[PDB]
Amino acid sequence: TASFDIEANGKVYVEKGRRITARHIRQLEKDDVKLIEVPVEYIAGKVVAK
Amino acid sequence: DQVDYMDVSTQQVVSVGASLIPFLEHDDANRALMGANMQRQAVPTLRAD
Amino acid sequence: SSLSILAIAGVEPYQEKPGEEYMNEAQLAHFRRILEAWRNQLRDEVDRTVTHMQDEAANFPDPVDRAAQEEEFSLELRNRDRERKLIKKIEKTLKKVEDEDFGYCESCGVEIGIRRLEARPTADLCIDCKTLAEIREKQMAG
Ligand SMILES: Nc1nc2c(ncn2[C@@H]2O[C@H](COP(=O)(O)OP(=O)(O)O)[C@@H](OP(=O)(O)OP(=O)(O)O)[C@H]2O)c(=O)[nH]1
Ligand SMILES: [Zn+2]
Repeated sequence: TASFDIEANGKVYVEKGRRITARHIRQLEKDDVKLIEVPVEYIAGKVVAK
Repeated sequence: DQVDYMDVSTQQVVSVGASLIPFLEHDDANRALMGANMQRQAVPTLRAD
Repeated sequence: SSLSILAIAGVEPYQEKPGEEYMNEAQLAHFRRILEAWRNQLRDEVDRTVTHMQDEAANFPDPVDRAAQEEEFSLELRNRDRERKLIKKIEKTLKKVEDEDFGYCESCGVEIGIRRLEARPTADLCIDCKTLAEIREKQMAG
């Protein structure tokens, strides 16, 4: 589930709070989406790999 | 256009003892089982026919 | 064809009208009828089954035919157990319909297709959530 608006190139791909479906994945791949903005709080949850 | 192999012959599913019973195709499995088990216990008669 | 779940009742596939809202009185009545018919049939089938089991049961002198007569009963009882498990699911679906909270996915608020509900009227989730849950299930099970 998106914890923030998943957007790129001025386009919101997934509205905040929507579950990401196969259609969402197909749209992101079709649009050559390779970089998205994230908040620091989302990464703070994560475990560093090195 | 997908079958890689095929059974060599129909008889390969069953052993020799069970293979000797005729018309296995119409017999319940349990009675086939007992048929083979008891059939192997037959005693030779005076004149085999 | 007299073999589906719409066939059990004398109902024919619905037809959502152009500007028809999703869940209206008529659709709710339709699905309630479907579920009630399904249930009552299953219960009558259980009654048949039980009468059969009560009539047949006897003491056989041969150990290789007591197994014969108790190997079809095991399958029959299996089917009956499964349908008994499904009667609780039908009851719950009748509770969602009576409460007027029927037709939407339980995971995400998206509404479940009408044709899917006519396919499996007990559907609780949308196809996507259903598939993901099925994966999680098979993985926690196997
Ligand atoms: N006759 C019949 N029974 C149904 C039907 N739909 C569901 N059931 C039974 O109801 C039980 C509950 O199913 P669920 O755990 O809710 O899984 P589900 O969401 O896919 O329906 C199942 O038992 P189960 O233990 O999961 O089945 P199984 O694992 O022994 O195969 C299933 O056998 C149906 O359409 N017809
Ligand atoms: Zn869903």
